[PDB]
Amino acid sequence: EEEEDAGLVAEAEAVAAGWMLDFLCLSLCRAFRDGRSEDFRRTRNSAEAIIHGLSSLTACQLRTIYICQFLTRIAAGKTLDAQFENDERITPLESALMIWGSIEKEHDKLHEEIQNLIKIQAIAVCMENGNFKEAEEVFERIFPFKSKLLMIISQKDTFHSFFQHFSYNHMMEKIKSYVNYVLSEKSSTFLMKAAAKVVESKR
Amino acid sequence: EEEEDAGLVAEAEAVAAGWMLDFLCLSLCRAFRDGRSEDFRRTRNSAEAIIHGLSSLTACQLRTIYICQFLTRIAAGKTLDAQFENDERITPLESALMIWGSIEKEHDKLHEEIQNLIKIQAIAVCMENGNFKEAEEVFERIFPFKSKLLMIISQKDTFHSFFQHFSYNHMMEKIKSYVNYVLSEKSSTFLMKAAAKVVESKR
Ligand SMILES: O=S(=O)(O)c1ccc(OCc2ccccc2)c2ccccc12
Ligand SMILES: O=S(=O)(O)c1ccc(OCc2ccccc2)c2ccccc12
Ligand SMILES: [Ca+2]
Ligand SMILES: [Ca+2]
Ligand SMILES: [Ca+2]
Ligand SMILES: [Ca+2]
Repeated sequence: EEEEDAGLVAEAEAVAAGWMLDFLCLSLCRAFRDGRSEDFRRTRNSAEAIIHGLSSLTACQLRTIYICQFLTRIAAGKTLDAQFENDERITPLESALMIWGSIEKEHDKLHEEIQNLIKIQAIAVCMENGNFKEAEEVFERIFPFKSKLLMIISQKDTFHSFFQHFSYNHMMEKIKSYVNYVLSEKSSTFLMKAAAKVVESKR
Repeated sequence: EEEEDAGLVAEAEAVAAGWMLDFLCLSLCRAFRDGRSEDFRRTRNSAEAIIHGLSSLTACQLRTIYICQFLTRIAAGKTLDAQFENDERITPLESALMIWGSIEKEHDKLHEEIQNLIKIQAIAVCMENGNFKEAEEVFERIFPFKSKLLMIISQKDTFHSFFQHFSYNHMMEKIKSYVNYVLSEKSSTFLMKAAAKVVESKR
């Protein structure tokens, strides 16, 4: 009887952890979208700790976790001292690109635009730091679009017009648009819905 | 309108964080009680991260947080290399004793027994590590019961019978009994109740 009670408790804790993960992911996407970067930092710490206390994950929760990891690496995209992979040469934007091409999601025009913007910026942030050999290394791992980028790396022109047309802000805004579609999908999660009900009843 | 929507969202996130804090505290007390120390470690990481994302706390939630901090220091009671206070001389059991005498709770016989057991053990764990000068330092900060303890410190008798009568296990068991009263009080929290309902409907 006491083994079954402990079992019911563990099952209930697994249900609550799954709800908390969904809420933390929604909150992280919202923070990314609003540019509230301190909230994104704190919520990322919370989502990571919650995931370490989970054992089973549904496919939707794994997809959810991958999106949160992508956003974390995009936010750390200019932080070339961040190591997101066991391979220490993989820059944050290269790490986000690997997740982007691995999430089970539709490959619509927005998916491709974000992918191409991340590739250009993975190079541009190396040029911006003066790491011209590292931009060349990044380029060989990611790659007509290709020939212009290699030309820029060899010419060492960091503030090239191409990097302004396909800028970091353009990349962020397109990722924000995608995040808006994800934010609408599960603004319908249990914790968020129940919290919203409480708020609306106190008005 | 968009400022009010952001406001409603922040209020709802504050309601959800408050529910998650309550659930994590219940889960931490349960882990302490069952002696599932890896779960206690992981859940303590989760409760800390959640609290860093909260701004307002009700009195009941502060009391709740204090109990969780006490349990963490009791579990780290034999870890003399743990620093829980800005004063680096305060040992984990001395740190738990300060919280125990600071929680707004009834001072029943169990409260006093736990207090006296923590005081004896704050000394005993220094003797067990061979830190006889540090046991003397701990003794002066905490303190007929007093004269026996000072006699033991000066006699350097680490494996004294007094430390077996008022042992670490006796201290843990009495704290576990208290934790059982706390665990029954808010096994009634929102997240836990709703998770239990889902589990019972899938049986
Ligand atoms: O900062 S990172 O991108 O590196 C990051 C790491 C781990 C995380 O969760 C633990 C984990 C989930 C899945 C597989 C294995 C570990 C993250 C959850 C959300 C957001 C970011 C996360
Ligand atoms: O490991 S410790 O005991 O040091 C500890 C520290 C901080 C914590 O939360 C952050 C915090 C809450 C209240 C005031 C300021 C900070 C803890 C929450 C639960 C359990 C333990 C915690
Ligand atoms: Ca680097
Ligand atoms: Ca596929
Ligand atoms: Ca020490
Ligand atoms: Ca008082």
